[PDB]
Order: sequence, then structure tokens, then C-alpha cells
Amino acid sequence: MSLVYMNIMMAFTVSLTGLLMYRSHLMSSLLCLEGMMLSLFILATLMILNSHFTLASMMPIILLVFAACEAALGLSLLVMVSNTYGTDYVQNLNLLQC
Amino acid sequence: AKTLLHQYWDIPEGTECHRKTYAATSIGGASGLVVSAYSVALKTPTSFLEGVARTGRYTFTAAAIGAIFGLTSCISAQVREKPDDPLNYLIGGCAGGLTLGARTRSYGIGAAACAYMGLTAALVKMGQLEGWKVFAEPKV
Amino acid sequence: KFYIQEPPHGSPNWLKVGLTLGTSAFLWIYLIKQHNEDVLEYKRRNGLE
Amino acid sequence: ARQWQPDVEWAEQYGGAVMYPTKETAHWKPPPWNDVDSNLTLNFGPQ
Amino acid sequence: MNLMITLLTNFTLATLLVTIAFWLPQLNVYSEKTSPYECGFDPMGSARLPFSMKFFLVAITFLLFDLEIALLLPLPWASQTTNLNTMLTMALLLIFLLAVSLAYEWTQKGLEWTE
Amino acid sequence: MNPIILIIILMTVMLGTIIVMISTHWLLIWIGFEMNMLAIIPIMMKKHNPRATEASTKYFLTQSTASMLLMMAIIINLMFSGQWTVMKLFNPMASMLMTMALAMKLGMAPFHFWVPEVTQGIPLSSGLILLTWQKLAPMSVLYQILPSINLDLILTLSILSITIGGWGGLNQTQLRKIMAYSSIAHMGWMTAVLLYNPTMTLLNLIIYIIMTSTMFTLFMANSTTTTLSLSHTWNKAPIMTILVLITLLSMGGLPPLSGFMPKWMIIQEMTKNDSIILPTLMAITALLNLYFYMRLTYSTALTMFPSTNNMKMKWQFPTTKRMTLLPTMTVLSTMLLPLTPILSILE
Amino acid sequence: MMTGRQARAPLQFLPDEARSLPPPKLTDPRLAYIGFLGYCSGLIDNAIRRRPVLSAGLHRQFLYITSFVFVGYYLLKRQDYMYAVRDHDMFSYIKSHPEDFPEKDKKTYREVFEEFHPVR
Amino acid sequence: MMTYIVFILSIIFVMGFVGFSSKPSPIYGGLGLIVSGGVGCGIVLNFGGSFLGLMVFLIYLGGMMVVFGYTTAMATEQYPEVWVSNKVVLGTFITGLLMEFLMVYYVLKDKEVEIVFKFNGMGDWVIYDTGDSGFFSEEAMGIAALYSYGTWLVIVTGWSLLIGVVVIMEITRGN
Repeated sequence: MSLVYMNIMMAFTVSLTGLLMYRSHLMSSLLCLEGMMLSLFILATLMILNSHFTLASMMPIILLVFAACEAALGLSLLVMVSNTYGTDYVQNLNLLQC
Repeated sequence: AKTLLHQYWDIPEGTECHRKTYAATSIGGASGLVVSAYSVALKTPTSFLEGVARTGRYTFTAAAIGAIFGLTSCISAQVREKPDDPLNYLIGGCAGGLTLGARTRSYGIGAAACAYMGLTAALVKMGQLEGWKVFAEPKV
Repeated sequence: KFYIQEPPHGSPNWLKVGLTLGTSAFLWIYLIKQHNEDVLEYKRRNGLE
Repeated sequence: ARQWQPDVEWAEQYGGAVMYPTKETAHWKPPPWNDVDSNLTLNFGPQ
Repeated sequence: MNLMITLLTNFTLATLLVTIAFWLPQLNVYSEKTSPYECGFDPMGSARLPFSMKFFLVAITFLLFDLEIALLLPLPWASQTTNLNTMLTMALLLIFLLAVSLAYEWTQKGLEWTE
Repeated sequence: MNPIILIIILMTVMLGTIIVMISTHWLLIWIGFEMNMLAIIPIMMKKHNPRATEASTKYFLTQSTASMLLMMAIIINLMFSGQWTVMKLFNPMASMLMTMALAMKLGMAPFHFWVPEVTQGIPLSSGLILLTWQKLAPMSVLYQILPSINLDLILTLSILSITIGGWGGLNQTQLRKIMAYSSIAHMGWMTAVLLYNPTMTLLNLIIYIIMTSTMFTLFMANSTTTTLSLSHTWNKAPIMTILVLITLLSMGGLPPLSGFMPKWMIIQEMTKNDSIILPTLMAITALLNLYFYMRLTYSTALTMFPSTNNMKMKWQFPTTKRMTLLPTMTVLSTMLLPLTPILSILE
Repeated sequence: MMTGRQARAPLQFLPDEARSLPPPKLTDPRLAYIGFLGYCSGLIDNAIRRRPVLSAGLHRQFLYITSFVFVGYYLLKRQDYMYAVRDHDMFSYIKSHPEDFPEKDKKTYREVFEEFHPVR
Repeated sequence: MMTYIVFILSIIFVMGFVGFSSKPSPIYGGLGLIVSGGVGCGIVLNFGGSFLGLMVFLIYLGGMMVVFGYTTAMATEQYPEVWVSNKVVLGTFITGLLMEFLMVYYVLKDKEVEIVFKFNGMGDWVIYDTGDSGFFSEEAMGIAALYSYGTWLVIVTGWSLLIGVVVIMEITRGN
């Protein structure tokens, strides 16, 4: 295909390996998730802008929009842990094993 | 891993020994790496050294399993001079079962493994002979 | 007067059973009418009268 | 004489956290029955 | 290209002032001028303790209202469209959805503060 | 929970499922999936417990990873194909990423590491809503893209799902983990036949939904979440023991019950393609599932466990709970065998 | 696999061709079995709510029987419509392609060779 | 090495992504992703996407200003690590930078790498158009027909954002 496509998809899988290997913090994983979505948005916008698809130009930003509509939910899924545990370490999140 | 099995089956059986033995050893090594990676994934090793010790243990055990299985099949098919007979693969399956019992330090496990992967090796051999398909393509 | 209180199901709610009877009658009448419409439309569609 | 019925030993055999207690699942307590499980000191100083 | 030149010139002028402010005068430091400032006394603990912040929902709903802004922002070019009725009806609909979210926040006690 | 807000939440999750059902666009598919996520999330947090928060965090993280993989598959398909129609895909790697996304969303093994904790940490009605309503939209997406599905990948995932579900269900005392591993086994049985005849997949999905909803309704009626309380149900009512026995016999796979109806015909659509050893292996793991089902039936109905003295108070009050269509779903889960050819309505 | 037939015109329970088929009679054994299913469902409601099983709520039993018979009749209509569509597409394709499906000359037993294995 | 401006911006994108993918601390991860988003917005502006680049800029600034407020509110440790205060953070950062330079050296040498798909070493400007779109920009009418052509999409987006508001209100109630 090209070169910047390779760079963007490699950034996506780099951020995927960042998310799929935790480092004892939930919000850092949320940041990696938003990075994966950044790579997705950048790839989609570049693909459209190369292919002159005008009417599909709504799809990137709306994609972006919906990501925030879940990302805040992840933040809303953080303080509740902070309302039960003192911190937000994932190794403390092992109550569901019995 | 689609080429290891085919390279195992690309050589006529019971004709040459070391290449078939090393092909089976490589298949066993790939399986051992897969199972050891899963074992260190779901179960946390206490240290890096103990984790790589477990990985090497599973790799060595599965490599010995594959090497002895391929070897025993090779000398069995050479001695009986019967390439199209699954009894050689049953004998190799019991050889692998004795290997598993030796590396795991058990005897009843060795006999059960004899029976179980001897039957598995026989099923593989008549699957090759009769052309059975594990994953049949859709026809109707 | 056996029970100390009045149970909710100790009295026949006539509206509920009337609605159930009306719904059952409507379903049966619609079923026979649909069956008749189907059978004479079948005899019309093939001329097997 | 009559039909055998389960005693407290059978029922407490079925009462474990897991069906077959292994070497790892020894501290696994059963879940609860009802499914229910530093303010900042600031000095307004003189300056 | 000119935007890049302006950015580089602005960054060069910014980072030249701190370098002038740092390596020109004479430095003389002890282990009290570098101490944290707590109005003349020692700090009680560290500032890395978790703040019991009370407007978490206000920050999240600021994010959500900014995405409402992102939906409402390409409206001027939609003024040049042909199908004006659908444009006006749905711009009013989206503004009404924003107002519905704000009114639900108002009624269900969200714009106030915790504790 | 507010009843109006709860009704709005339920209308949102059903609207998201309907949007996934009816859309001919990949972006609208993902929008419906996101709405499904965002509406099912507060259903699990109806009780405000730490277990619910842990389950919600695990579910949200896994489904977010699945959603991002789905978006990358969609973008790859767009870039190699130039359109957005929901049909066969034009790249094997996009097919890989979408298959992993749908396997993560469904809970199929080896991505089964989130279903039992999520089912355990949430109440029974939320577990019903999860294990029934989340298995409709990914099945529709897999129904749409079955030309592009790799055969070896889906068959390996299916056999791994059935084996892992049986081996998981052999060693769980909690009812909800039993339900989760049984759901994994039914998922593997249902998705093994997808490439040969998707009507069999739809039929097995319908029967599994009916039986699982029947069992969760019986658990809600008895208000029991443990094996010992389920055994203690014999003193409260004998009819509940009769229905739990006949239903858990139905999900085992015994004739002439309805649970023998799908699985047997799965073989009827796999011997036509000359696949012989795979239905035999899946029948053996179905026997394993029947084994842990038989242990559970021995616990609840066929042997009456000792009870306590408090239950006499419960003898003075009838069950005032609302059993939603319980006899109809029990009858459909038990005696649907003589109406076997009715699956032809699903064509 | 009939989706192509349900491709041009969707979400139709009974299309226009379904009216040209003979509808199932009310004395069909399948309809009687579904009515028995509804009667059993009514008995289960009389059982599980601690009511008398054979006399309590005749309106509920009649409603169950009627609803079961209604949905069973419509599902059986859809079933026989789909099976007729299957056989009609079958015969249409077997008229359409005679080159890929030839005829067979059924030989007599006076000349076809068979191997006899003795049992002893 | 002039017309590789898109390549250079993409390399800074991958560098920042490797930098914040180590997950050292939410503030420093936000800084690394913000550098990455800045050069990604630069990519989109260099491809003519003024509105999309500025929109992703503004959205990311708002979202991780909120993330900054949250990590300074609750998710904080006593001694946050920058990049070198812990061993595995620096290890995976150096590892990711080494693989980044690995395919940099792979793509500037043979001009055709094969990672899943095949990739070329020329800049993307070769695919950009030679025609002129008159007195207008096409993406502007894309986001303008967002309101006229885009009926179902805008309806479901607004309903999903309203549902997000009501869900986020319902989650952090406690009772």
C-alpha cells in the first residue's frame, strides 16, 4: 500500500501490546485504549482523504465521538473502584475467583 | 506450523530416520513452547528463572516425546518392512507413553499414555491411509 | 369467613376473566375466519371446485 | 431398613468452594450469602 | 510551511529566555531554598495524597458536552445545504438533546457538590 | 433503580440489538454494539457492590478490546474494498480480526476468561440478560460474513470452547459459573455448524436461549444461587424439584427431551459434509456436560437433603414472585421433539 | 440457505405463493399435540402457584390452549410453505440442468455380478 | 529528505506511541500521547484535513485534561515514575524504539517491507490528486450533509450521548 499506513498500523499494534500487557494500573490501560482509537481514527481519516470519499467523512469524527462516549465510562468505572479500594491497582482486583 | 506437519508427511515412512525424528522433535518443540507459554500466562511464575526453568522443562519433555515417537516409528517400520501398517505407530505411541512416564516419574501414567497416544497414533495412521478429514470443507 | 384477612385472589375479578374470555373468543373466531378465507382462496387459486 | 438419605457429611462434601479441593484452592472461602462484601491536613500559616 | 517556521521561532524565543534566566546569574543553593513552601513550616506528608475531589461528574459531563459541541460545530456549512427543513429540524433536535441532558442533570441533583 | 430510567436502559439495549440486526453498514453495526455495551453496563451495577464493579470492569475492558479489533477489521476491509456493505469480507486478516472480535464478544474459548466472573458477580436477572441478549448480535454478524470465515479457525475455536466449557463445569459449585461454562459449551456446539448450515446455528441458538431463560427463571423463582440452597428447595416445593429435574435433563441431551433436538441434527448437517470424528468428539464432551448436569440433578431433586427448622415459616406464605411465562418456556424446553421439522420456519 | 428466495421481499411470514397451498386442517395431529402442550402449560400454572390442578382457572387453560393452537397453526403454515418451496426449487433445478445429472439404466439381476460370502 | 515530511511526522507518531505505551504514569502517558496526537494532527493538516485534524486536537485536549484531573484526583502513587525510575518501563520503551528504528532501517533500504501486508517506502504524496475541487472543500460538504443526508446516524449519535449522560449519572450513585 504505502508507508504512513504501515506506520499507523504499527502504532496501533504497539498500543495493543501496551494494553494487552498490563502494568498494575487501570487508567494507563485506558490511555492505551484511547491510543489504539487514535491510530484507528488517523488511519480512517487518511484512507478517506486519499480516496476522495466525501460522504463518508462523517464516519471518523463520529467514531471519535463514540469512543469518548465509552472512554468517560471507563473513567466512571475507575472512581467506583476508588470508592471501594484505596488505589486502582489491577492486582488488587482479584475478588472474583471463588 | 502448517509446514512442519506437511514436512513430516512429505517423506516416505520408515525410509530415513534422522530427518523424520527431527521433524517430530520440532513439532514437539512447537507444542511445548505453546503449552509453556500458556502455563506461564495463566499461572504466574514466582521468578524469571523459575519461569524459564518451567519453559525449558516442558520444551524438553515434549521434544523427547516427539523424538522418541518418530524414532520408534522409524525402526519399527524398518524392521517389519511395512510402511502401510499402523502397528508401528502404536508401538511408537507406547514408546512415547513410556517417555512421558519417565519424565513425569510415574508408571500408571506411563501405561495409560501408552494406550492413549498409541490409539491416537493409530487413528492418525488410518486417517492418512483412508483419507479422513479433521476439518471437512463444506460441500452441501 | 375463614381467613383473618381478605386475600387478593379470594374474590373473582370479573373484568379479568371477561377480558380473557373475550380474547379467547376473538382468537377462535379469527382462526376459523382465516381458515375459511384460506380454503376458498385455495379452491379459487387452482379451480378445484 | 428404610431408604438411605444424605447426612450432614454428604451435604458438607457438596459445600466446598470448588468441587475437588486442590492444593491451591484451600484458602478460597465461599462467597457471602447476601451477595454483599485520610482527610487532607492544611495549615493556614502565619505568612 | 510558514506555520512550522512560526512555531519554531516562537519555541526558540521561549526557550532562549529561560536559558538566559538560568545560566547567566550566579547560583548559590543550600538545603533550605529548595525546600517545599508551606508558609514557613514543614509540610504535613506529601502532596501526592489522593484529593477527595467533588466535581468528577462535572468533568466527565464537560467531556460529554464537548462532544455535543463537536456534533454541533459543522452547522455553518450546513447553512448552504438544499434540504433546509431537515437541517433546521435536526439542529433543533440536537440542541434539544443537549438541553434534555442539562435538565436531567438539574433535576437529579448533579450540578451541585458532594459532601 | 428508577423504573423509568430502567425502562429507558432496556429500550436502549434492545434498540442497539435491533440496530445491529437491521443495518447494512459497518459503522452502524459498531454504533449498535457500542449502545449495547453502554446500556448493559448499568444493568450489572443495580445493587452497587464491589463484586459488581469488578465484573463491570472486566466486561468493559474485554468488550472494549473486542470493539477496537472490530473497528480495525472494518477499516482494513474498507481500505481493501472501498465500501461498507455488510457482506463477505475482502481480506483474510480483516476476517481474522473480526473473528477474534466476535469471539471476545461472545466469550468463546480461549477468550472464555471473562464470562464466569462476570456471570458470578452480577444478579440472576442481569445474568439472564447477559447470557441471552448478548448472544444475538454477534451471531447475526457471523451470519452475515460466513462466506469469509476461515474454516480451521472457527472449528478450532468451537472444539476448544466445548472442551474447555465441559472441563470448567466439572469443578464448580456455584450455579452461575456452571451456567457460564454450559453457555461456553453450547456456544461451541452452536458455532461448529455455522459454516455448513447456519439455520442449524439459529435453531440451536433459539433452543439454548429458551432453556437458559427457563433455568434462570427457575433460579429467580427459588431465589437460590448455591447448590445447597437448591437442594434445600425440596422442602419448600416438590414441583420446583420436578421442573428443575426435567429441565436439567433437557439440557443434558437426553431423548425424548427438546435438548436432543438441536445437537443431533447438528450431526445431521455434519455427516453430509463427511465430517465424522468431529461430531463424535463433541458428543463425548457433551457427555462430560451431561456428567456435571447429572451431579447437579443428584444434588437438587433425586435426593432430598436435610433442611432447617426456619423453612416452616416459608410454608405459611405462597410464592408471590412473578414468574415470567414460566410454564410455556418449560414446556418448550422439555417437549419440543415431536415438532422437530418446525426448524424449517427459520429458513 | 433459502435466503436468496427470501432476498427480494423480506420480513414476510406468509408470501403470496403461500396462499396457493392447501392449509392444514384443524384435525391435524400436530395441532392436537400443540393444544396438548398448551393444556400441559395451563396445568403447570395450576401446579406451581399452589392452586388445584384440574379445576382452578378454566379461563387461563382456555387462553393457553387458544394461544398455543393459534401460533402452532401459523408456524405449521410457514413450515409447509417452506417445504413446498424446497421441493419446487428442487424440481426447477432438476429440469434446468440435465447435463450434470444423467439417467441410469437399472440392470436386472440375471447379469449383475454379486459375490456370495458363505456363513459357516 | 524534504518531501518525506509525512514520513517524519509518522515516525514521531510511532515514537510518541512507543513512549506512552510503556504505561509509566497517566500524566506522562498523556504527555506522550498528546505529542503523538499533535504530529497526527500535523499529518491530517498536511493531507488537507484542516477540520478533522483540529477536531481531533480539541477533543483530545479536552479528554485528557479530564484524564489529568482524574489522575491528580484519585489514581496517584506516592512516587510516580517518569521513565527511568522503574526497570520494565525503560526496558519496553527502549525495546519499542529499537523495533521502530528496525523497520525504519528496513523501509529506507529495500523500499518494500512485508509485515502482514506489503508496504512501500515512497511518500503518500504520490497518491494525492492532480485535480482541483473548485471554490470549495469536499470534507466541508461531508460534515454539512451530516445534517441533511445523515439522519439515522445523527439520531443514534445524539441518543447514544444522552444515554451516556444518564448512564454516567446512574453509575456513581452508590445507593
